[PDB]
Amino acid sequence: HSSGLVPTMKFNGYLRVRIGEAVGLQPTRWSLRHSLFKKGHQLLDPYLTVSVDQVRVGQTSTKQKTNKPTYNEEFCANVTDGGHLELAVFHETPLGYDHFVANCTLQFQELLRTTGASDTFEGWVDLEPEGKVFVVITLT
Repeated sequence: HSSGLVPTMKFNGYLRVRIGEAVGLQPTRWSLRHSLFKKGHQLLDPYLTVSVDQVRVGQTSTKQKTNKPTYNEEFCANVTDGGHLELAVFHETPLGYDHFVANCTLQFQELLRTTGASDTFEGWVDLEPEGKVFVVITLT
């Protein structure tokens, strides 16, 4: 019998995610050649999805013509065996599928390790390939 028993692990609890401002969003080449081709600007119509291990738990409203949207929108979910939270930014197209812009995956264990005695993380997280978004995330 192992003596290496874990007192490694998944998150079970309640998640509350608040999305503040995003900055530095960049249209992809795909977007530039399609929806943002020859429009007089290259400003996105961005929204963000919030997922817990690939299951969507929220979607912000879409902001119009901005690469620095301000949301102040809030989402919550019961989480079971949670590995990570994914924030993904899309450009809303007039018709058909939306276009990927950028994303950020946050491990629940990285959040827990960061906040220590606190249940709340607040701060800018980096979007890949470019950009950042300000989040307030509470794990209880």
